[PDB]
Amino acid sequence: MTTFRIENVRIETINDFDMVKFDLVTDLGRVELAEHVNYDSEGDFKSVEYTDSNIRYNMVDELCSVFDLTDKPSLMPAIDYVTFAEIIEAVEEMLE
Repeated sequence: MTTFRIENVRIETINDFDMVKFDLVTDLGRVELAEHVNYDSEGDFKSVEYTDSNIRYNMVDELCSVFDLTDKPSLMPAIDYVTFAEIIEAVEEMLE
């Protein structure tokens, strides 16, 4: 599996609400991604959305463009092959 790291993490407010923009850096290149951010009742960061996630629904070709998709079973979806959960979990680590 293509390993990754998260770089250039900044939180901007886009389209009247808050998204984290970051670079997904693998040995095969880097792409800018953007995902919505959740906060606790106090306005402090709580989580990065993984469900109504902008990446899973609008930036999969971007996400996959740095992963080596050969060796993926054809019948397994690209979004499930790449370590998308691990990616979201790493962005959350950068934001605490």
